[PDB]
Amino acid sequence: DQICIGYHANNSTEQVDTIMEKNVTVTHAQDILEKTHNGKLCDLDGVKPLILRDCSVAGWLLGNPMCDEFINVPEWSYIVEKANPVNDLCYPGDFNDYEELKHLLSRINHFEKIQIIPKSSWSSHEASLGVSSACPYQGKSSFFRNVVWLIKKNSTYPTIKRSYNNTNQEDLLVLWGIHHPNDAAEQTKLYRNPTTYISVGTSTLNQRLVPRIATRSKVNGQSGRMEFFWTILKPNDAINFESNGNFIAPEYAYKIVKKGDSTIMKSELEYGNCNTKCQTPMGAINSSMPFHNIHPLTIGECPKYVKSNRLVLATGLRNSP
Amino acid sequence: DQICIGYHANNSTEQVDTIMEKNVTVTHAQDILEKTHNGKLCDLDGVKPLILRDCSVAGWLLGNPMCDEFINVPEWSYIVEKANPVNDLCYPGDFNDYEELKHLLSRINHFEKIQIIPKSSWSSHEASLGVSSACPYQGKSSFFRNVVWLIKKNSTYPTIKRSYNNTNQEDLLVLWGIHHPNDAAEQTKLYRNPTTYISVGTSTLNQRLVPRIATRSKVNGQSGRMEFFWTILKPNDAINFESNGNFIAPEYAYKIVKKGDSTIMKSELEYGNCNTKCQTPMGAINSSMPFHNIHPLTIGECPKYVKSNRLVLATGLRNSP
Amino acid sequence: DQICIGYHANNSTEQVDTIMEKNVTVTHAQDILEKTHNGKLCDLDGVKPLILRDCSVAGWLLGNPMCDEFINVPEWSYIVEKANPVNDLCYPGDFNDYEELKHLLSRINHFEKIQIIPKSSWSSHEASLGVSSACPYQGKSSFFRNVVWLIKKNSTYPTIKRSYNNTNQEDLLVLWGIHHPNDAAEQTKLYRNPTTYISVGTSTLNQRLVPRIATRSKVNGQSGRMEFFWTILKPNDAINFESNGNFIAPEYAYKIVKKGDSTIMKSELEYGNCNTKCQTPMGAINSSMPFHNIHPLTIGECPKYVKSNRLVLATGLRNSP
Amino acid sequence: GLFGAIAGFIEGGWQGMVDGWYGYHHSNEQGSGYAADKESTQKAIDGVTNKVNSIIDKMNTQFEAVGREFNNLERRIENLNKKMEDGFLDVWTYNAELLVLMENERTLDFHDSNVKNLYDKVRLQLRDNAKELGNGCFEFYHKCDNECMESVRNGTYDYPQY
Amino acid sequence: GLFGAIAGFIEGGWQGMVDGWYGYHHSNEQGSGYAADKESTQKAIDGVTNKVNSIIDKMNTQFEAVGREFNNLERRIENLNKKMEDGFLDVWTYNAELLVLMENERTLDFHDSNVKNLYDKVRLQLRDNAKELGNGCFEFYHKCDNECMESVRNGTYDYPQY
Amino acid sequence: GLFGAIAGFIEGGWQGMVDGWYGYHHSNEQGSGYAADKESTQKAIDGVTNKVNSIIDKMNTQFEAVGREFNNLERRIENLNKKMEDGFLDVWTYNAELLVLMENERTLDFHDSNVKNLYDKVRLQLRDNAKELGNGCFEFYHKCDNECMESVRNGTYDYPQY
Ligand SMILES: CC(=O)N[C@@H]1[C@@H](O[C@@H]2O[C@H](CO)[C@H](O)[C@H](O[C@]3(C(=O)O)C[C@H](O)[C@@H](NC(C)=O)[C@H]([C@H](O)[C@H](O)CO)O3)[C@H]2O)[C@H](O)[C@@H](CO)O[C@H]1O
Ligand SMILES: CC(=O)N[C@@H]1[C@@H](O[C@@H]2O[C@H](CO)[C@H](O)[C@H](O[C@]3(C(=O)O)C[C@H](O)[C@@H](NC(C)=O)[C@H]([C@H](O)[C@H](O)CO)O3)[C@H]2O)[C@H](O)[C@@H](CO)O[C@H]1O
Ligand SMILES: CC(=O)N[C@@H]1[C@@H](O[C@@H]2O[C@H](CO)[C@H](O)[C@H](O[C@]3(C(=O)O)C[C@H](O)[C@@H](NC(C)=O)[C@H]([C@H](O)[C@H](O)CO)O3)[C@H]2O)[C@H](O)[C@@H](CO)O[C@H]1O
Ligand SMILES: *[C@@H]1O[C@H](CO)[C@@H](O)[C@H](O[C@@H]2O[C@H](CO)[C@@H](O)[C@H](O)[C@H]2NC(C)=O)[C@H]1NC(C)=O
Ligand SMILES: *[C@@H]1O[C@H](CO)[C@@H](O)[C@H](O[C@@H]2O[C@H](CO)[C@@H](O)[C@H](O)[C@H]2NC(C)=O)[C@H]1NC(C)=O
Ligand SMILES: *[C@@H]1O[C@H](CO)[C@@H](O)[C@H](O[C@@H]2O[C@H](CO)[C@@H](O)[C@H](O)[C@H]2NC(C)=O)[C@H]1NC(C)=O
Ligand SMILES: *[C@H]1O[C@H](CO)[C@@H](O[C@@H]2O[C@H](CO)[C@@H](O)[C@H](O)[C@H]2NC(C)=O)[C@H](O)[C@H]1NC(C)=O
Ligand SMILES: *[C@H]1O[C@H](CO)[C@@H](O[C@@H]2O[C@H](CO)[C@@H](O)[C@H](O)[C@H]2NC(C)=O)[C@H](O)[C@H]1NC(C)=O
Ligand SMILES: *[C@H]1O[C@H](CO)[C@@H](O[C@@H]2O[C@H](CO)[C@@H](O)[C@H](O)[C@H]2NC(C)=O)[C@H](O)[C@H]1NC(C)=O
Ligand SMILES: *[C@@H]1O[C@H](CO)[C@@H](O)[C@H](O)[C@H]1NC(C)=O
Ligand SMILES: *[C@@H]1O[C@H](CO)[C@@H](O)[C@H](O)[C@H]1NC(C)=O
Ligand SMILES: *[C@@H]1O[C@H](CO)[C@@H](O)[C@H](O)[C@H]1NC(C)=O
Repeated sequence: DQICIGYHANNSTEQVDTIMEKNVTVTHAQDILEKTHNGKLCDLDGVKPLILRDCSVAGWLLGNPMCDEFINVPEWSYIVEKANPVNDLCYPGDFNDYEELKHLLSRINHFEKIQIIPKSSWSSHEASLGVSSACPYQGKSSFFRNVVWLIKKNSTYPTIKRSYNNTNQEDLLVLWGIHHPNDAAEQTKLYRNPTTYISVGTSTLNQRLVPRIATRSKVNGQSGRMEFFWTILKPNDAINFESNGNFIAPEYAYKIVKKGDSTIMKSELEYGNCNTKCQTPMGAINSSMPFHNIHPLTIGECPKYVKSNRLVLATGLRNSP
Repeated sequence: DQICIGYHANNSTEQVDTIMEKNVTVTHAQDILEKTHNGKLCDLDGVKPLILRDCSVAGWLLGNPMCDEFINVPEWSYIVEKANPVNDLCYPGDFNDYEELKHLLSRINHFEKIQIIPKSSWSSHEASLGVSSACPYQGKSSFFRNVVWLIKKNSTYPTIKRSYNNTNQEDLLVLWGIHHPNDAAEQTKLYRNPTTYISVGTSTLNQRLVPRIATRSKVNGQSGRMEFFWTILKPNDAINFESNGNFIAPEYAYKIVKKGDSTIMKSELEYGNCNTKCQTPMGAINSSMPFHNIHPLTIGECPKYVKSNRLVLATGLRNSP
Repeated sequence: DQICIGYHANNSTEQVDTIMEKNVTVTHAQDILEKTHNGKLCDLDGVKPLILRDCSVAGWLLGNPMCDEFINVPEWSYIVEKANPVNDLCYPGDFNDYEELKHLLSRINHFEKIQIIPKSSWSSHEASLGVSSACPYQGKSSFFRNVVWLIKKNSTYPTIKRSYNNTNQEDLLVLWGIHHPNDAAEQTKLYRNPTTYISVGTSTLNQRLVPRIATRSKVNGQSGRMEFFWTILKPNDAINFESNGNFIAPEYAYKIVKKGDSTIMKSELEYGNCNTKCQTPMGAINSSMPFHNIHPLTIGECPKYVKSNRLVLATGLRNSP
Repeated sequence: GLFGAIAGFIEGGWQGMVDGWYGYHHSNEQGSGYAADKESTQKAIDGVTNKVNSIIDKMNTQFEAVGREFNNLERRIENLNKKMEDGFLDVWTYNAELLVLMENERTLDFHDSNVKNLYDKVRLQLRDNAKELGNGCFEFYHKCDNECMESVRNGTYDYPQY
Repeated sequence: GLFGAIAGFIEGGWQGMVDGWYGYHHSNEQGSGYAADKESTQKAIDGVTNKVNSIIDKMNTQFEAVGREFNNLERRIENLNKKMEDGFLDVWTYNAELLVLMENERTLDFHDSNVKNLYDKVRLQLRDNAKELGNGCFEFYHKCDNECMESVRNGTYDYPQY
Repeated sequence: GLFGAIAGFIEGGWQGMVDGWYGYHHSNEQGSGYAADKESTQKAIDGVTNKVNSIIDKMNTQFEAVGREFNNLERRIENLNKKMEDGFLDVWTYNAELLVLMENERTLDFHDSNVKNLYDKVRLQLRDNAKELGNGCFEFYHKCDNECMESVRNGTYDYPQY
């Protein structure tokens, strides 16, 4: 007669690593690393992302005519943007402090667009001839829908003096620009005045832009340039414009109704018609794991990202052969 | 007859955590986390901090008349500043490279103020009429005490040409500014000359400021603006001014006598009449612990900051019930 | 008769540390920290570094006449530069976005220099009188070899209008400058035109430089200043210059033939006539250790840097006295 | 293993003991079979369960990357940002892989310890009333029926009765 | 615990042993009492004291935050700086809490080990001259006075004499 | 040490055992000498070899500093960069020194464990046919020649034969 002490064994092939020994078979283990994803861009807790498709943030905000899809967009969860969107600045140029603006968007979930300076309002100057071949719509020369490219009316460009008061409660994003012509003959041809300026003032802002002339390579069939500037106009504060020419005036400005958690995701993927609690640029994650290894930049209630291919904890004991 | 082997037990209720078991009572333990502080701003090893109170660094250095308390301040250990000090730039404007200057102060323990361009010295121009309602003292219009707001004398503003040589051994902090008026009529009213400039030169510096005109919201009852610039003038080097108008000239400049360990603490607290070896924005720390959890930004011989609520080491053994 | 169980002992004096006990003698150990280096700057896998000696990157690229050694340099592995090289900008001034350029060099292993605007080419203007005492060669007044300091020819400075097309496949580094004179009398003396400008255009670039006049301390016997600018001209793109005066035009521009792993090492050491797989500013490393403690900034296949004085692993067991 | 039982003096585990991690196998006139030791098993389950939750919890606070963009003349701060975000990911990856490695080794040793302790508990009861075979088994000198077996599993095996 | 003694085969500690961590309790005709084992206790005190100083020292070099300010159009580098300083604080917090967790477990096991080793040292001396009760106690076959007890505590208990 | 053998009940090591880490010393009429235990020694060599490679490998991915320069009015981002690169070096230095400290302690304990287990393996074979001296040695009751010694080292020591 005998009694023995012993331990469990089973048909398990689960292996775990230790400091002294790799590939130790154990009776029980717990994988803690999510390795899979659905490969799609999805809504985040119901809330659809803003998928800019081929448009860039600049093309969207300034209102590139190829970006009509994104005129008055609803609340978003996150924004998606391609690495090299084709519909950026149709008319060649620069967007001043563009990254600092993009950073502001990472904290914004919704814009409401409103008109601050009506197009009809320009009685002294011409407002419906500010178009280009570089920036076409339905086969015709068009322009950034949110700003007005003003030019001389009957061979005269009188000094502009316009103000907008931010009466509404919400911070306002105001966008304007300046045109840089190719030569002195172009300057007079569009604006008459040879030496022009654009002065912009607010509580904080003290700007005075002047056109820089230079001969430049054609980009989208145009050698001229546009340089777009922006500000955030606080509540109950006014912005004051004044200019002799080269002024790309605001028509519409975006109102900041909702601020929250958001991000600008870089991804070539399109919408997937799904929902998720956790989204990455490569796809969405649905798991209760404490870790994943899909992509570092995520949004939502996510596991922690690590660079590992494998993380498995021993729960059971060394399994017998 | 028998002999037994056994171990210590006591009336201890001290608990410590382990990986496999939380709240294990032990006979002896050692807390290593300081959780308390006196809640006061104190001197650091005898040396009192500079408590700016309602003044900002800008208001202090430029010499806002509300900041007379901080005219010729003694050596400090650290500086304290409120989150939103009311006595900043009384006359609305900007302080150029302000943060880069603040960074320099984190390495400075003492300024000695000295006059480089006497107020009386301005024979060609008027120096006692450079005041404003935005920047009042004892009910009357005054101005930044360390700079002189020069204006035309008898309807003329001749070109200024002034130099200062840094003869003294210590690096010198020189402060000056430029005035931006509201319109062309204000420009002539104060300075006569319509197009003005301010050129500043040193060994390194090659500046040429010009006034930017724009119509701006009133801030502290004024729509004009001031833009303050600065430099560090090395030993045995000269700074050269030249201007047609809008020039806010230096009178006093700060001498950098002592450089050392310091910091600009953000805190709403006032002076506490205490002494300490270790100071935080929330209060001072007096302990021999290796860790604390009060606040990350500290100065002096301090324990290390962690985010923990509890760090207790087992020294003794599992205590019996 | 008896049989005993026991363990190895030897004459070893190797000690290792543990949490509970320091200086534990063991029979066997493995040092894993490299502490030594040859104290020399060496070639990296055959490929010699570019040792600028007393020249700076600026002095090299602009072509300071004291930096003739570094005219047409071969492919390098890494670059070495002193902390304070004496042969920087001979003619006093500034190098615009200099650090951003230095950063580009960390990704470059070879330049091929080529002429884009021949010196002879300047028929309308004088090109062989653009020299200074601050920037001497063989006892005579010379200048930055890669740019041409143009001045008036027979009391006239007609508007310059030059273009270069990047026909060659490789990105091109173009360098130019602007001269800032001391006064209005110097401006006319060199360039006749009182108000000048330099406009530079490419696909991306839209520049318009204007000379800033100010009275400045002499630096290397000169109060005037030069301000050097640069761009990367993409393939099949053209750069367009236009100027009334003060223009420091390109003659030679550097072609970017090879991009790879490189770095700008700060070191006072000179060439050592050695070879290595791993180089540091203090010397080179030849070891199979996983760690070293020589210097953080290294290049090549190196061990990992730590701040430790000692890292020794126990392999054997506690050795008997 | 550190404690010598699992894959040591006890060559291998038991496919036939399904209701626990550690336990007893008996052999007497009346038959044979496995019986899990509930107390030591449940104690081991709690230890490991807490370990896993402790690991998951400690790693709860950990660096999260945020998207930041920079223009063509901000290459230094772009690279700074790149090396910063990577630096943390490498630190946290290391932290995770090592913690797993270290605690895996401890978890296997923990099981070994539990088996050894259970073995020793039985050894201290039987004392001289059984022959210690050297393989995990104790061969009785007296005959031992199912009550006698159960009493060993109880902890109520009387030396004076035998 | 890993080594089976503390809260294992030795049910509980002794309120009555005040002058040490581990030791002996005796019972004979002449009386009873506790005696701490000085050697094993002091050895344990050194181990733990060094542990604590080693922990304190390793954490001596650790990230310290510095105040940095940024204007309204430097939001990216402000955020970079924020995430950088937080990242280190989270790494060092983790390092501190884990080190404590891991070494606490080791410290309790260390004490268990010291008790087990002390138990085994006595066990190897008494051998067959005493009955191993299974609870930490050895019941003598011969009568054992205070010298006889002291000799066990000495390490000078002669098997041949009894 | 945790397992009590090395510098515990076995006072010291053996200069005369050169061909292994753990082993046997015998004494009988025919002579005396050392014999390494090949199996337990090689097992220990593998464990430690893997440990070292595991340590080296885990530290393979680790922060590397890159040279970055900043002008005179970029002092904040220069300092940011300085504190960032130092922060990682301090984190990785800590990681390296601690890992060594912790695994050194484990490596010494590991050796102790191997000796204890080897001791216990022999103890379980000899059982009552030898007197357990309490110092690592077993004194035989029967006379034990070189075959008899070898059979203990074999694992083939028959209790029934003696
Ligand atoms: C009118 C015409 O057909 N001209 C032919 C020349 O082409 C024109 O070249 C000019 C300048 O050299 C412009 O690029 C013209 O393009 C536009 C554009 O952007 O599409 C035309 C727009 O109507 C005009 N819009 C406004 C509001 O002014 C726009 C702007 O002037 C410039 O962009 C400002 O920088 O320019 C282009 O059509 C052609 O070069 C020539 C043969 O060489 O033949 C001309 O008949
Ligand atoms: C003189 C007077 O009482 N004028 C009344 C107008 O008020 C004046 O409006 C002007 C410009 O519109 C200024 O703001 C005046 O304020 C001062 C100030 O800062 O206090 C007055 C100072 O003396 C003057 N100082 C100097 C050195 O010039 C200062 C500067 O000019 C400006 O700040 C430069 O930008 O301005 C203010 O008193 C009032 O607007 C009008 C009714 O609308 O009635 C006038 O009688
Ligand atoms: C011609 C001469 O000998 N003049 C004596 C004065 O010295 C001259 O002072 C001027 C301006 O005050 C310049 O610095 C002169 O230096 C040069 C230089 O850099 O070496 C001379 C160069 O030939 C000239 N080159 C060009 C292309 O113009 C250069 C430039 O003009 C300036 O650098 C542009 O800023 O200047 C220097 O020789 C002397 O000051 C005076 C006594 O005070 O006596 C004069 O005879
Ligand atoms: C428009 O913005 C101006 C500042 O440029 C702001 O002051 C106006 O608000 C009113 O200003 C009055 C003084 O001019 C002040 O008496 C009044 O309290 C204030 N109204 C409010 C609601 O704050 C703005 N115009 C409005 C609100 O019609
Ligand atoms: C004032 O600053 C000038 C530079 O702008 C500096 O050179 C002066 O110092 C003196 O300059 C002399 C040349 O002009 C030189 O011969 C003399 O050695 C030098 N003196 C010293 C002490 O360095 C400065 N003026 C002074 C010191 O009176
Ligand atoms: C010079 O650079 C111009 C742009 O400024 C570039 O377009 C030239 O290349 C050629 O341009 C032609 C149009 O003007 C085009 O028809 C042709 O395909 C193109 N050639 C190539 C090889 O791309 C450049 N000049 C050249 C290459 O001689
Ligand atoms: C554990 O098992 C033993 C033996 O099976 C139990 O002792 C028996 O208990 C039954 C039921 O109460 C009695 O009728 C018998 O007389 C006992 N037999 C013997 C041989 O002791 C014992 O009660 C159990 N103890 C536990 C679970 O603590
Ligand atoms: C430890 O204790 C034993 C017993 O108390 C000591 O042996 C006695 O020592 C005394 C004093 O020297 C002698 O007079 C007695 O004859 C001894 N009695 C017995 C029964 O041995 C012993 O010397 C001590 N050894 C130590 C502390 O190492
Ligand atoms: C280990 O050693 C024992 C004793 O030396 C071996 O037993 C002997 O084996 C030899 C050679 O085969 C025989 O001729 C003898 O008759 C045996 N003698 C005794 C006393 O047993 C045994 O075979 C070995 N076993 C191993 C290595 O597993
Ligand atoms: C462990 O197993 C993996 C996959 O099964 C294999 O690729 C690897 O080489 C093994 N590693 C070792 C150290 O045996
Ligand atoms: C441990 O004790 C604390 C405070 O005494 C209590 O709040 C906590 O819930 C306990 N934790 C566990 C896991 O028992
Ligand atoms: C260990 O040894 C070193 C050098 O041999 C010595 O300087 C140090 O003080 C010793 N440390 C301890 C804790 O004994």
